[PDB]
Amino acid sequence: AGRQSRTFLVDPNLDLSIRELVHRILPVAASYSAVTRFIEEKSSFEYGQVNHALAAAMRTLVKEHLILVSQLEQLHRQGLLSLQKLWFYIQPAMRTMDILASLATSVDKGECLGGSTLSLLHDRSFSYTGDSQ
Amino acid sequence: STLQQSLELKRKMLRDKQNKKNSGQHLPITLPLASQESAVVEDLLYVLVGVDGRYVSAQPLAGRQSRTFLVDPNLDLSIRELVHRILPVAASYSAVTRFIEEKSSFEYGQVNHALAAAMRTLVKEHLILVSQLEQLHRQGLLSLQKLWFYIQPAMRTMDILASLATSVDKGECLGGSTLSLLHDRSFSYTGDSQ
Amino acid sequence: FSFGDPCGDRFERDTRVSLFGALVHSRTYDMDVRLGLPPVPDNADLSGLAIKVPPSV
Amino acid sequence: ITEAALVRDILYVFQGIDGKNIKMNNTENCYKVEGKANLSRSLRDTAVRLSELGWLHNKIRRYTDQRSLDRSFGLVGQSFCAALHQELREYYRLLSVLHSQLQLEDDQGVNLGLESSLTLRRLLVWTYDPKIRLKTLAALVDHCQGRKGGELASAVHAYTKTGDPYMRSLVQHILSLVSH
Repeated sequence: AGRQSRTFLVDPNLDLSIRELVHRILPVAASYSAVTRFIEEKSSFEYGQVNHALAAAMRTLVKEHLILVSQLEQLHRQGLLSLQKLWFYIQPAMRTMDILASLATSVDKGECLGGSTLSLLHDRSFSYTGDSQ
Repeated sequence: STLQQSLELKRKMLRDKQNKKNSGQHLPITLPLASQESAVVEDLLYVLVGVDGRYVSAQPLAGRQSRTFLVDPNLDLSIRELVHRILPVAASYSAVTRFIEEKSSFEYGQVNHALAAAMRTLVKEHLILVSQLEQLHRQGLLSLQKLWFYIQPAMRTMDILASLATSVDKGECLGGSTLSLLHDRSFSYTGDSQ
Repeated sequence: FSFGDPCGDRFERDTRVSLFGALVHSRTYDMDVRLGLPPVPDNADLSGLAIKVPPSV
Repeated sequence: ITEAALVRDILYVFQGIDGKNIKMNNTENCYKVEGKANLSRSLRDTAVRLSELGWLHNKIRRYTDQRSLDRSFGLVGQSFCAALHQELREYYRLLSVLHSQLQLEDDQGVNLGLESSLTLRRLLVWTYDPKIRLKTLAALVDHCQGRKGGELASAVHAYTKTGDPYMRSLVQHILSLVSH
């Protein structure tokens, strides 16, 4: 509904602990979906070279995310993936995707373009002064 | 509990050491015999962790004393006496663990904290041993006589540790007084290589 | 997006192999290790249980 | 109540989730075992010991959520929150490793009375040092509560003098990260 994060319906008959873990992980998937939507929309030639390049970088990171997800899928297919192992492995990935999505949402709210977009990027880079990654 | 005395020792050591430490580092801020044996094993594995068992329950600790236990009167007199002989080790372990966990705080200073930490590490090793004995019981490999034999050295170690803990607690030894007490205890253990 | 490998800092390395200090007497880099404790020594029924002194090295 | 069910509940509590038989008592800010008679008093105490870890986890997560939203914490405050989150990530990795070990124990199905078997007592032993670590971290959070900037730096400098060598190393690493 609108420029909101994607919401999910979970089967109510799931274990409460399982349901809570799902609700804890789902924020990462919502951020991923929002980031992918932003990347796919702002990837139009109409977005100018700066926004296009930003979208391309986001696409590269999404590809890396997909690779990771495929390896986790393999582990599950290998039966080597536990729910806690998945949560642990995605927690840093979840945070990375959430940071990227927050930046995307801030750029979108500011409709930053060209030099204003570059200024916003600089300010965001200062905003991550405490987060080396 | 020894934990409360050790935490108080930590606070005292922090104040005295801050005045002593010109170094500007602030401290951080009807039962079958086999079934009776199984129940006593369960209680001891709980007692080894300081938890009351179903048939053997701990009495409240009066002062800096070893923890006392209430045992079901319907236990075998020989079994009850063996339990009371072994329970001193678990009581010493519980008191030592409380003291170790409290006085390992930075407020007790690195010397008292390290002493408590070493006690905690040895208590951890004791807990590992107790868990292995619990596994043997679950494996059926733990007999009452084997348990008594295996705990006899453990009983002596826990008794020595409890005597040291009680001496430190009675003396409120801190820093150089604690180091003096440690030296005197090391001379006191001239006959005990361990 | 990963918990960075604790190859650099000795404290981080020990934290990883100790699982943030959870491990007492073991260190491991393998995530698939089955955690075991040391077996009960054979002389425990003969000699009692001695307090294991950590080696000075 | 099966021991495996208690293990599951404890793993949920480590994630801050109420188990089937162990639920968080908000009045005690700890997971409480449901009053069903068949829980051993020893088992209850072990559950309480694990819920102390869950209480610390929940406190840490509350702190992280409280400070991640505060832009006013400044760069130093953000760095402190980042250090706390990094330590929380390490803790969650450790918890995941423990969970994977529990899953391995569930998958093997055998109550092997070997000294290597993951018992609730053995689990408590393996998490005792982690429990002490988490207790230290929670005490540090409490002492640094409400401090920012130079007050946070002063709290960090005070924390470097800890007597516990593991705590001392951890606090030194945290001090270096916050000072960066």
